[PDB]
Amino acid sequence: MAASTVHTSFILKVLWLDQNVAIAVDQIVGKGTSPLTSYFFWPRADAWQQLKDELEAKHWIAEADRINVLNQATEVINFWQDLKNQNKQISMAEAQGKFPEVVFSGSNLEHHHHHH
Repeated sequence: MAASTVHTSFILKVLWLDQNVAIAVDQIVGKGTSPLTSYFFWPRADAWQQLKDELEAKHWIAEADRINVLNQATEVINFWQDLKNQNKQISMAEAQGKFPEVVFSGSNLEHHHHHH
């Protein structure tokens, strides 16, 4: 069969908390997306480190891809840290204006029980 090479791109998600923030990446599959990594809660846990660690463990990820999502993830973390010190009290929408490709979410439902 004449099979072509597809690029499984990766999308960054950010769960925004009151005094915390979590990050989680998905893989773009032929029929949509699939949860690649779970929400790592920064700064309580080493979010960025565990995120890249997952990407380094998943050896089917390319350098360009992992570095890209790590760059924007770093910007989200620096953005958050910037807010925590200045108490800017900005809105979720204002963060969306900064990160157009990043999917933000809220802790409305249970993410403590591992089903994602």
